[PDB]
Amino acid sequence: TFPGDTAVLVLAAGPGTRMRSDTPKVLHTLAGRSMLSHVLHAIAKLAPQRLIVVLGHDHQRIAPLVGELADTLGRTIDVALQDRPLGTGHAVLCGLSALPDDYAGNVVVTSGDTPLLDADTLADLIATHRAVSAAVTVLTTTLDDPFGYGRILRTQDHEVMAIVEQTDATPSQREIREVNAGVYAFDIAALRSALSRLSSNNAQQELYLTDVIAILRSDGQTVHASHVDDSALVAGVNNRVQLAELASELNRRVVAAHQLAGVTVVDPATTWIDVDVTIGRDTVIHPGTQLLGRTQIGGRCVVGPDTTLTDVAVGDGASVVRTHGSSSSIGDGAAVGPFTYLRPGTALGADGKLGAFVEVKNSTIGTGTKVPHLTYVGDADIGEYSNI
Amino acid sequence: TFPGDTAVLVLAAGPGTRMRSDTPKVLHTLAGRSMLSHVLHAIAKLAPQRLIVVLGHDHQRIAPLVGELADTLGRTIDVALQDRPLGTGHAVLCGLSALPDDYAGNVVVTSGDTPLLDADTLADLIATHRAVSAAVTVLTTTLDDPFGYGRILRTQDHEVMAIVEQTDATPSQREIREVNAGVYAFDIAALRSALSRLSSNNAQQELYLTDVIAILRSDGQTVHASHVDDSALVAGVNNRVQLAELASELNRRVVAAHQLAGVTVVDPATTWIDVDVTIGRDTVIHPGTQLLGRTQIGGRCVVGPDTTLTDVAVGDGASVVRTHGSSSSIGDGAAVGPFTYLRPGTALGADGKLGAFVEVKNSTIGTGTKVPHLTYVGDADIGEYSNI
Amino acid sequence: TFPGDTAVLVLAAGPGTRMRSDTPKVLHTLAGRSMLSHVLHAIAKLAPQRLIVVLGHDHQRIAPLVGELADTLGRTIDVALQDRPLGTGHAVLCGLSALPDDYAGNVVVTSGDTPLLDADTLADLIATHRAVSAAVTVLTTTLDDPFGYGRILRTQDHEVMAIVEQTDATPSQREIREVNAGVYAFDIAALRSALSRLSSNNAQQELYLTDVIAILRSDGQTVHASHVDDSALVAGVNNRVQLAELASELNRRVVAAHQLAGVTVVDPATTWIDVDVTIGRDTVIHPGTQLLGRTQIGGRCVVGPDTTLTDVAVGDGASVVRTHGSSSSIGDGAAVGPFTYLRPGTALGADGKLGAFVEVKNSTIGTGTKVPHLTYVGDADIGEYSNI
Ligand SMILES: CC(=O)N[C@H]1[C@@H](OP(=O)(O)O)O[C@H](CO)[C@@H](O)[C@@H]1O
Ligand SMILES: CC(=O)N[C@H]1[C@@H](OP(=O)(O)O)O[C@H](CO)[C@@H](O)[C@@H]1O
Ligand SMILES: CC(=O)N[C@H]1[C@@H](OP(=O)(O)O)O[C@H](CO)[C@@H](O)[C@@H]1O
Repeated sequence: TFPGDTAVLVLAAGPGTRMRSDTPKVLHTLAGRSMLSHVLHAIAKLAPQRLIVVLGHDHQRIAPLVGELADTLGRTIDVALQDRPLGTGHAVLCGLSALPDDYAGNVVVTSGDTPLLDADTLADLIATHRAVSAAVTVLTTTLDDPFGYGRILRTQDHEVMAIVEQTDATPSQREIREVNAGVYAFDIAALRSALSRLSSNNAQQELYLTDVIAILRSDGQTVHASHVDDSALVAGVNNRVQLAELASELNRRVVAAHQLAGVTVVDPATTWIDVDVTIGRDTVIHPGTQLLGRTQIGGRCVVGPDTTLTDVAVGDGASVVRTHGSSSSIGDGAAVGPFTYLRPGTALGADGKLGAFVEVKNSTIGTGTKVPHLTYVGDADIGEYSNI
Repeated sequence: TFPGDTAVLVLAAGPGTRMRSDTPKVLHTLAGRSMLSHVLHAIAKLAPQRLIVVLGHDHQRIAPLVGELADTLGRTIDVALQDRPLGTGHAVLCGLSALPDDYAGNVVVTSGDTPLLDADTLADLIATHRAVSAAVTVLTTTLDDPFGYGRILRTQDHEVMAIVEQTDATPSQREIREVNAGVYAFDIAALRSALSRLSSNNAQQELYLTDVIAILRSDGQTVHASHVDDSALVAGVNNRVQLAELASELNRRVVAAHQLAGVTVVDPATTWIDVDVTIGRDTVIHPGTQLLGRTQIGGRCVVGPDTTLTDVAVGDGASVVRTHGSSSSIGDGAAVGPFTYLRPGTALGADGKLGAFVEVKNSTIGTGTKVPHLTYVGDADIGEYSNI
Repeated sequence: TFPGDTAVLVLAAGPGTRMRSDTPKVLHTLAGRSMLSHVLHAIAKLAPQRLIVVLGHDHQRIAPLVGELADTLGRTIDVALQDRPLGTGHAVLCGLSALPDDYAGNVVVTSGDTPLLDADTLADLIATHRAVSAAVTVLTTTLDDPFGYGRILRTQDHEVMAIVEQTDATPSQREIREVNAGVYAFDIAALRSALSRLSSNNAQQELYLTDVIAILRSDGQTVHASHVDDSALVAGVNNRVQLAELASELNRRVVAAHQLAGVTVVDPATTWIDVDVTIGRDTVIHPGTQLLGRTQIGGRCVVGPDTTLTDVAVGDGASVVRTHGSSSSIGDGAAVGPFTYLRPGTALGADGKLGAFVEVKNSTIGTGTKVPHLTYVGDADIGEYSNI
């Protein structure tokens, strides 16, 4: 977590055009959270002294949610509005408009569309920054395909010189594969000063935040880039292709953590587990399964195949097979499926049975009660050990 | 599209033994089209002056379909029959039997089993061929595993010498990884001449089309090979293993195009979209979904998970979840699924509901009509805003 | 298969802690067999003169099954019990306690958690061992990630010196990527002698079997390591992450063999086929399908999508779509699904139909009998060509 007097700016003002969506980019959803929700969670964990989200384009619709999140995380989150889209640098300049004019602390600039960004990466950033006592630290990474991203230019001694954006690069600089991750740490005084000197001269007619690296190099200040090996943690999201690739890479990591904690997952590539889901030891998840939202599964269960559960509580030793359910509970040792539909409000007691072609809506089903097949049970209370 | 006086021969005469199937190889199906259908579509788009499909082995069963396709593409397609399987070169010689004896135009020889072959690749071929004013241009590619394919031999100056087939290669030439793609462009006069000189001497006792590259090299004519980086576009299909790998690579590209045009696809690896399918902006497709045939999905929909739709029209803002349907329409704002079965003839109006364990056959269901669960509706007309 | 007087020790005494499971590691299940079942099958095929499984930790629960397997494979399998977990070397020393004190034959030491280990790999091992007339042969492999495994140390002439375990390695030796596979072949006399000299001095305070390679090198005896290119065949299983990766790699190979023998499998990554399953020519398996246990599918069938069948017999030309069934038979030309549930005891004759939302339990359904939708048929006999 964070030394000491630290302020983090989350930049979320972009137009998000390439998503091709009426829903603002950062609100696009991923393993149970919006990209923005992930990024604010990761950041809050470190507990900066300040947390500033720069909203732009769609602030109207994003703002409410930041405050919604601000409460959840029991912490204050500031919102700065960038008026004109006059570039990422201007965005930072807007961010700063929300700290006192003489905040002495370090500044960490990150983005709203890097949902994989984690605690360690961020920490390491400050550790390096303070250690090498840098005026700026920028996180980089090496990609197989560097299109869209800005390129890190280095002389022979591996020393940083400047960052040149996709649009502005020569065709030879496009062959460069080391990219700007868009996560920074700044000496605050050394930042303000550098932003004052940015020109919109070339070539998206804009004020580039990247331009700062070359300015400060010329200033005579110490300019460190820190290479992040695991690109995933630092990858951005501009289109729905990247959104899916990252949804995939995060899922893989969520499943792995469950596997390493005692859950058999027969097919990780087709088992989808949202971030809040809990699962007990020696549970088996068969292929084609989504466990979404607040779903908790106990130990020694069998879930799947083809099972989707949103906000479902599942006891120990239950079996939930080919079921589509939500906002329900399933008791210890209960048997549900195949081809069962649990609508919200279904509470099925321990060792209850819900068989094939059974739909339950808003019903309490007592301990040991069987509903064997082809039945709708809606808005009803059923006693224990009965038979429907 | 095609300069100018151009004739393309599609070779589809092979025995297709390794498919191990009673259905001829090129008729094997892939994202809604037979390999042959893909290849004739790609080719027709460029509009050669002539289009000749060389049929052999199974011509009896393939021919009808070429003429079926010939109509669809509003264009004439010629069929040459190769009698004996006396080699790929003989096949070309058969192809030519369908042009006038003095056709002056260039000849493009491609194959029936390269379903990924696209417009640009083909164009580039002629552009290179005419530019370097070649007697022959052959397309190559580099593979991780070059088994089965023929090897490109090059001296130190990267200059082509000959092509040596899987069977005939030394074991050291098998270490070579650059392969013959089996797509060519020829100077017509320089082709005829070279084929006359082919011998069946070694080692599948046959007349190899590949043999031409070495002959023309000796002739003193200009022999260019053009390396294709994206192997996929140029990969062939000899067994069902390759068929699936290519079905996969094409799917990935179909999904990506949808993603980049505003469709959220949660899991591309398990979402299958045939080539004709249309999908509207901000639709979400959940995992385990096949959209097959002429299926069109509007905007702001939710399809999936576990949904298969063949030739289904789906309005804007409909939800189609765990449904198996075909030859049906689903109205704007309609709710179908989970566990719903739409047989051909189902027409469900705007804001209609078809609930769990409901099967509809050949029925009109009017606007706002609910069928909540566990019901068969067959051969019926139901009024608007009614309740079943 | 095996020369001549050969004895194989299968080591299965580990604590298996990293599985994090109440079920002993080697009993963890994989494509229809426990890891131990796979390994004993592969080994029995070669027909060693002796077969010794060293049980430790959980012998109580594993032993019965070895004898269960011993019968199936019509062959005797010996069980040696290792008392204290005093290391892998001690385990071997325990293994030997079950051969006569003067068994002259070669000894092959393999592990219980390498379920992919095949016939050829094993053969090649002895072929090399006898050919180079080695005192020990160890199988190695190169990994992208060598964590957990023991490292092969080689001087400049590629000659083996010693094997250093994960725990005991310097941080520079951890950069080494060539790993000990834990499959060996020994000259028996040269083994006994070397084990006598093992010390528990460093650093898991234990008797390492690996230590033998360095001892025998010093002895002056001939020490060969044989690199296995296909790591999969030789990969071990310590956690559920590896279990799934291997379940995946084996599946891929099972599907490929079916594809190459005439079965169309649209999506191999999401089609799961246990090892005993048979499938006929020109069958098509659609995505999301599991064929488990003793399931046999005839030719020209259609299975899937979303179909799970455990121990189901399926005739020629049947269609089994969106079905969840087990211990049942489905006749030639029969139509089952979508959303059909076959419980054990279901026998559906040729050209029978079981339609949507139909569950069958323990019933005989005669030739040409239809059960069109939304029906339970339990414990019943139905005549031919009838209608339910
Ligand atoms: C001018 C600027 O700040 N460009 C950054 C920024 O790109 P945008 O395309 O403006 O989002 O973030 C990228 C990381 O996702 C990084 O590659 C790039 O250099
Ligand atoms: C004699 C001949 O023309 N061989 C060609 C041809 O192989 P066949 O195995 O005959 O289909 O097409 C291949 C491309 O799929 C290419 O590798 C090869 O060189
Ligand atoms: C002391 C010893 O025998 N270690 C072996 C053995 O490891 P364990 O972690 O003890 O299972 O098997 C491994 C192969 O899975 C191999 O890498 C290693 O060198």
